Amino acid sequence: PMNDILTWLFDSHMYNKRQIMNNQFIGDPSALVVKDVESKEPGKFIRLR
Amino acid sequence: MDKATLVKTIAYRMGNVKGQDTAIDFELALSIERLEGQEFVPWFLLSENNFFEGTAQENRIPVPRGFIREYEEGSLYLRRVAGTGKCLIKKSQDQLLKYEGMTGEPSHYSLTNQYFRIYPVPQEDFKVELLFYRKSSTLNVEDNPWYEYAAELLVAETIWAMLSARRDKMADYWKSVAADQMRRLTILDAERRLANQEIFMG
Amino acid sequence: MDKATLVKTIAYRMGNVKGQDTAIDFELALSIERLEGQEFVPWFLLSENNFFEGTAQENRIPVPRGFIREYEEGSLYLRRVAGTGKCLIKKSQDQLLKYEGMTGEPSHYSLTNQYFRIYPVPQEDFKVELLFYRKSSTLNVEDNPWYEYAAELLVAETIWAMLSARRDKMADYWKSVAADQMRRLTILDAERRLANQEIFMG
Amino acid sequence: MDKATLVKTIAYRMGNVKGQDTAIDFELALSIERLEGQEFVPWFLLSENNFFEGTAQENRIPVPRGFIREYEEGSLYLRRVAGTGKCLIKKSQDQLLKYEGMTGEPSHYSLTNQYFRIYPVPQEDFKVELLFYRKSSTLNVEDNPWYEYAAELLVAETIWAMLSARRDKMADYWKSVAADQMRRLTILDAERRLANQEIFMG
Amino acid sequence: YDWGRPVKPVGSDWSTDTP
Amino acid sequence: YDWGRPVKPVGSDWSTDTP
Repeated sequence: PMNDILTWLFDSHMYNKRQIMNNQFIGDPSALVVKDVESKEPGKFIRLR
Repeated sequence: MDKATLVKTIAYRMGNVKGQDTAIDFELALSIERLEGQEFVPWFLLSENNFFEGTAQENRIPVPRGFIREYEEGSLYLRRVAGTGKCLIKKSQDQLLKYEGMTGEPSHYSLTNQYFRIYPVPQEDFKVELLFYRKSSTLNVEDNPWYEYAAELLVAETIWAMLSARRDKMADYWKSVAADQMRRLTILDAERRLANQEIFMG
Repeated sequence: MDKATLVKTIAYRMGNVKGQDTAIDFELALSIERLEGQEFVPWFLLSENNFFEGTAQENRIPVPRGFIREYEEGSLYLRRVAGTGKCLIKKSQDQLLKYEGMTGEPSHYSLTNQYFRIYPVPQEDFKVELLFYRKSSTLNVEDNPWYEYAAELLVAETIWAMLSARRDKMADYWKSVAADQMRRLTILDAERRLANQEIFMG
Repeated sequence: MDKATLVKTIAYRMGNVKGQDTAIDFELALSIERLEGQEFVPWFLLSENNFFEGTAQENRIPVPRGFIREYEEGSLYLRRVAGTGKCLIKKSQDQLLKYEGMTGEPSHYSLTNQYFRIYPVPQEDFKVELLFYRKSSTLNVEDNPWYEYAAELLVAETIWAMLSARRDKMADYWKSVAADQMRRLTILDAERRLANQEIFMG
Repeated sequence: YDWGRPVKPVGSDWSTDTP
Repeated sequence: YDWGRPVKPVGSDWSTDTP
């Protein structure tokens, strides 16, 4: 039983981490120039505020 | 709308006027051009890909007939003998002075006023293709798209005009009407471009 | 509704009309068109599934007739002869120029202005699947959907237009009525699109 | 436009004029000039490339005719007989006095009041390249650009002027119209200057 | 005062692609 | 221009439960 409590505890942890931890963004695509956001370069100037 | 229901609508809404049909016509035409000169541009005015043939030893390139602006997402492309090409890049004339007196395929394009410019001078005959917004008249399309799209904007704005010449109060009521329609139009345009694209941060 | 009750309602509401039914018909039709041109698309404008076949070496595909805007949580689908399928991705022309010359299955497209372009260009004929929003004048179902749902907007707007033509004050009042009704229907659209969906992150 | 449609439009809009076409012409021309004097420079005022040659020991170079203001991302260029070139730098007179007496290639200049001065003073004749903004009365292209683009400003301002002369109320209204149009064109200028440039730090 | 204006004699013409 | 519109021929009918 004590071993089982261990299994739930660990499992719940990894499982919750898997579902959420990811880097994502929120924004309105009406104003941004889409082509620009996708690109990866050392310096870029996306356009607008 | 068939360019005839427009004048009928103008008469009907204006108060069932009868004998101004020539005037109506002059005005509707005066109007489409004005709206075209406006700073906003709708979505039906991009031309089919048009290309230009350039002769060697010349840097400046004449602007297309009735040009308005380039396409935000489209660029000059050169098509070589093999059929493939490369996308040229643009910069202010100042930054492009350095390649003066150099040899190769073209690489940079600059606006000037009426003339594009190629500073890496192509020593031989060459061609590029563009995607640009053009004046309504120039476009081949059998019929005016403005007639089909947002005919209400058109109806309203001309009515304002005659009414302004008639020094009547409701000129504004119509002006305001044009505006709502104009704003909505921009929303349609912006709404449509991004309809099914997925962005990623890279 | 049955297009008769609507007319008699218009006649009764604006002051017990007798003979303007011809102007009623002309100006009413106009209303449906105007509203369609506007930035908003109600649900009952959604067209049924569509398919099309394009020949070899022709990367240009014209826009389907009566098209306005594609369905957002829908996307262009490629159907192969073996019954297997796939969904093509959307990108701006610029991002997608690179593939110029890569042969195989189609993968991407751009809206452009009036024509669909697929840069992975097949060497044979091929079939496509598509969904979009179409005008009621161009849908294949027997009855005009607009009358059935949202009659009121239609009642009000034609009246607003009919009354504004004679230069009568109540024009602002009827326009406000129409605006309230439009806000109501805009709320109702989201009432159905996200009616009983269940969501979870990933 | 063709300078006739503009006149008949002016006559129609301000109350169906018959005979003031002579005053129309006089006051209209005046408009183009006034607008040019104003702080703003639209794109289609930009002149074509210019060159000039100056003799030895003469550090004073007069201003080119019809000049208003130089092109910002453009700068004075020195062209040598060998086909090689260079771009001279700009500094205030004060910073540049030091060189008084340093012989060799020209390097710098100042606007001063009406004359260009180069403190590195050559001992022979020399050629220069220049770009600037010029009045339409002084450009070498056949047609006056202003009529073609921005007719409306021209229509409105002459009317505003014509109507304000007779002491009539609508003067404020027409002036507001002209102001809105000017703001529109100012937006449109930036619409083209930075149309499709791509930028990155360094 | 000898600012000369270079002339632009290169042919100016475009073309359109058939659907 | 060959966009064809597939037709929907499947029978459309419902029913209700008696109280």
